[PDB]
Order: sequence, then C-alpha cells, then structure tokens
Amino acid sequence: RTRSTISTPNGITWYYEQEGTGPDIVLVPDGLGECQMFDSSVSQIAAQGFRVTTFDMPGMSRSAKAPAETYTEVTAQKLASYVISILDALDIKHATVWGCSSGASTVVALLLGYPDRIRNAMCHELPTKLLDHLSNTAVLEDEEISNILANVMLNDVSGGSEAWQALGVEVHARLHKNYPVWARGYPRTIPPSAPVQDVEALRGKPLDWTVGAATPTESFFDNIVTATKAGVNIGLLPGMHFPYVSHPDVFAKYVVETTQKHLWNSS
Amino acid sequence: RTRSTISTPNGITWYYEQEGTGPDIVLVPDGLGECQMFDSSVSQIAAQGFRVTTFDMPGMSRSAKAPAETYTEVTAQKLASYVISILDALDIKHATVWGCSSGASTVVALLLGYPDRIRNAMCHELPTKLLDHLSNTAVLEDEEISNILANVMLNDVSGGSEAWQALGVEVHARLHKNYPVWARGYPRTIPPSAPVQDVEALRGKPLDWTVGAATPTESFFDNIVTATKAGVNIGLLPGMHFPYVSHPDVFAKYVVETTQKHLWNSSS
Ligand SMILES: C[C@H](O)CCCC(=O)CCC/C=C/c1cc(O)cc(O)c1
Ligand SMILES: C[C@H](O)CCCC(=O)CCC/C=C/c1cc(O)cc(O)c1
Ligand SMILES: [K+]
Ligand SMILES: [K+]
Repeated sequence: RTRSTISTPNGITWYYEQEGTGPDIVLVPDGLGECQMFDSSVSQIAAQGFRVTTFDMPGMSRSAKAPAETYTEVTAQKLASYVISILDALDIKHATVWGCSSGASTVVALLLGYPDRIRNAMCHELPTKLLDHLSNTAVLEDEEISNILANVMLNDVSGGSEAWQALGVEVHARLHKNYPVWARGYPRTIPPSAPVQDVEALRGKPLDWTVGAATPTESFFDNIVTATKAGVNIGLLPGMHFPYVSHPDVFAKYVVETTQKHLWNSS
Repeated sequence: RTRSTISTPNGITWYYEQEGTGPDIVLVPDGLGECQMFDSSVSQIAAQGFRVTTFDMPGMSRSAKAPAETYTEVTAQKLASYVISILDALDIKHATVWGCSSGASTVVALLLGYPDRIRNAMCHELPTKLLDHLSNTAVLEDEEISNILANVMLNDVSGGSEAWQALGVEVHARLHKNYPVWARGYPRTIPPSAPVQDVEALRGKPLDWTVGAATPTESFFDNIVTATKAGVNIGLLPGMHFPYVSHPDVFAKYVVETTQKHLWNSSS
C-alpha cells in the first residue's frame, strides 16, 4: 500500500492511498471524506488484479490543506472537478469509480460530465432531498455538531455499530474534526446539485446503483424510483449507509464483480 | 357502527362491520385477518361521507366458521373470490378497496379480475417472495407458532410497539389463535400467487401502491421497482406493515384523499 500526498493546481494537497496493478478502480469517500474506511477492501480489491486508489476529500481528514472554496457550498459538480484533478495528477486516464452519499453524487457527475474518463460508476445512497434537520446543524457550535453527528453515524446509519467503533480512536478523532466542516459545507448544497434531474441522461449509461438493505425505505426511496425510470441497474448491499465499513468483504466482492462485468462488456 | 355476521354460499360465516353512507370503501385485512385493527379509521373515513365496510377474513378471528379450503393453500385469487362473495351478500356493487400484505395481493386480484366491481385499489406491502423463515413455522406446534409470530409482529413489523400493544388483550387473544392458521395456510402459497408478475396488465389501472416509510428497504424493494415499471402511483405511509394501527389518522386521511381523487377522475 502506497500512502502519500499529491498537490493539485486548484490548491488542494491530497492525502491518498494506492495498491495493486491493473485497471484503475477509484473509491470516493462519502461526505465525511475519510478514506481509512476503505482500508480492508482496498487490499481485497487490488488482489484481484486492479490498481485501487482512494483519498481523503478536500478539507477533510488528511486532505485538509485546501482552499475554503473546496469544502464550502459544496456541489456534486465541484467534487467531480476535484476528483478529476487528482486523477490527472496520478495519471489515471480511465477509471471505474465508487461513491456513496455526496460521493455518489460525485461519481454520477463524473460519469456524465467526463465520460471519456469513466469506465463505469457505482453509486450508493445518493441524496436528492434537502433535510432540514441536517441543514440546521450548520449553525451550531463545532462541539455540538460533532456530538450530534457522531451519534447519528454510530446509532442510526452505520449499519453495524461494532464495525463503526472498530474504525478506531484515530479515525474517530479525524471524523470529530470533519463533522462541522461537512455540516457547514454539504447538506444545504449537495442535494439540489444531484445530477439525476434528467432521467434520460442516465439511460444506457454504465451505472450500477445500490441502497442499503437495512436502510429505512423512506431514506433513498427516490433512488429506487429514479434508477428504475432510467432503466439503470438497481440493487441492495447489506447494511445501511456505509457498506464498506459494515460489510467490507461483501463490498469488495461487489466492486470487483461489477468492474469485471464492465470490462467484459467494453471488450 | 353495524357489527354483525353474514353467511355466504361458499360456507363462510363472516364477521363484518359497517359504518356510514355514501360511496363504498372496503378495508381488507392483512393475513392475520383481524378487522378490529381498522376500528379508529373506519369512523374517521365514514365521517367524510363514505360507507365503510370491513370484516374478519375466513378462518380467522370472528370469521372462523368456514370450510378448510378457505384458509388452507390460500392464494390472492381465492381471497378475491371470497371478498366478492361478501360484497355480493352486502349488496355492495362498486367499491374502493384497501389491502395490506395478503390483502394487498387480494385487492390487486380484485381490481384485475372484477374491474366492474372495483373503483380503485390501494395496496400496501405486497409479498412477492417466498420467505423460508416464515414458511418453516408451519410445521411447529401451535403454541410455538403463536409465541414466535406474536413477537415478530410486535418487534419486527408493527411500526409502533405502543400502538400494537394497545390493540389490547381481546384482540391479541384472537391473533394468538390466528397465527397457526395463517402460518399453515398463507406463506407457502400467497407469494407465488402475486398478481403483479404481468407488469403491462397493471399499466393504466386505478391502483395506488404504498410501502412503510420505516420498513427496511429490502422488504418491499420489489414493490417499488414493479410499481415504477408499470407507471403505477407509488408512495410511502408512516410506520411499517400496519399503518392503520401505528398511524390511524394518517391512514384514514390517505384512504379518504385517494378515494376522492378517483371519484373526481371517474366523473372526468
Ligand atoms: C456520510 C454522509 O456523506 C455525511 C453524513 C450525513 C449522513 O450520513 C446522514 C445520512 C445520509 C445523508 C446524506 C446527506 C443528506 C443530506 O440531506 C445532505 C447531504 O449533503 C448528505
Ligand atoms: C400481516 C401479514 O399478512 C401476516 C403476518 C406475517 C408478517 O407480517 C411478516 C411481514 C410481512 C410478510 C408477509 C408475508 C410474507 C410471506 O413470505 C408470505 C406471506 O403469505 C405473507
Ligand atoms: K463482510
Ligand atoms: K396518526
């Protein structure tokens, strides 16, 4: 595993990790922007003959050396531009991409906006609705935001509290600092930027969409409807909002099999 | 509120309830076949200018006096034929219908099989998949089945433990007896009979489909996909499998508004 940094001319110094050789698979974090959540799966995926790349997102965790623009008023289109910048820097010309949440919005924006660069995209639980209870955290003090959201992650949406806690004290210390950054920059601007307003733009595209099997139906009901309308492959992964944490082996298998399917089709 | 019994020539003695005057709305129970679950909503719906009818299902609760065929090897099509028989007996010629679970399969079968009789159908959480863990209860002892399924209903699918328990001792005592009947009669044969395999048959039909907002996505994922493919209205109610228990006021409003929508469209 390569663990290093790279600077892009939009002012971001990225923390990234890379393992393996072969076709590129890129794992984009959820809004919390913490790529240690992929640690187990990166090795499993790479071992199947892929070069796997992941990174902390701008302003989050180890990628905190970034201009304010990159972690405030954040949109799917901004995030897509940033991911393209690090792919450019790492000379990754053509990639399979995974993303959950704001990461899901990001990878659909990547597929639509940069089609030459993207072999196929896997999106999981893509937020398309403003949620006032999340947006309202943006005006609270840092410590209260961190306490509220850490509890939401642990008890409401992790999909496996034991696995969530087992990320470890170091990860949760980074997450502690990320929660206010995410709260201020993401929930008010990410959902209206969802690149799924044009259903016909999705039709025929190499997109595989998932929702957590244990997620309450109302949370991403709209994903299932939109995917079905567009004829896009839609299915379930075990757990909820973080399958790469709750069920890393199932997650890795899904990423490998889906990438293999598209390598067969493209040939 | 009328609370009475009526016998149909297929050998079923039904317990039924009826309240109100106006266009007919019929509330078909879920698999447990217990119509006291509709009690609050029946009055709320009737008060908006409807005649509301409901009943215990054959072999269940107060409708237990029925031939074995009516509660064994049960299918949506069998249940639809039984519901038509009591509607005939009550001189209900044209009705809006609601049903959840096996009741959902039943009302879709009613809409497709007896279109002249059905104004519109509301289906909630329609089972299309065999679940071995439910099917396997059928070989256990009666008391074992009742204990297991009472717990499943409360903790897994009620959508509201306080409201579920508040149904009270009389209701739960009836459910206790129904669980083995349901277990032996329903889970092995109801899901294959689901009348939603032919998507094009659903298209354009006066059908409104719901799933519980709190229900785990995997449970009725297939409903959302199927409804969307058929262009059928699909949405959510609060709670899980029993919105008429967990959220009776929201349930009643949904039934009233949906029926009103179709009464408007029908005149158009
Ligand atoms: C891990 C995730 O990316 C960030 C933590 C928030 C969370 O998990 C809540 C459940 C999923 C909601 C995502 C979401 C919801 C919104 O309304 C706006 C938005 O920008 C993202
Ligand atoms: C209230 C319900 O009608 C009867 C109790 C079972 C239950 O609630 C479990 C959750 C919903 C499943 C319905 C279902 C599932 C099957 O595999 C087969 C079947 O015939 C019905
Ligand atoms: K696993
Ligand atoms: K209510």
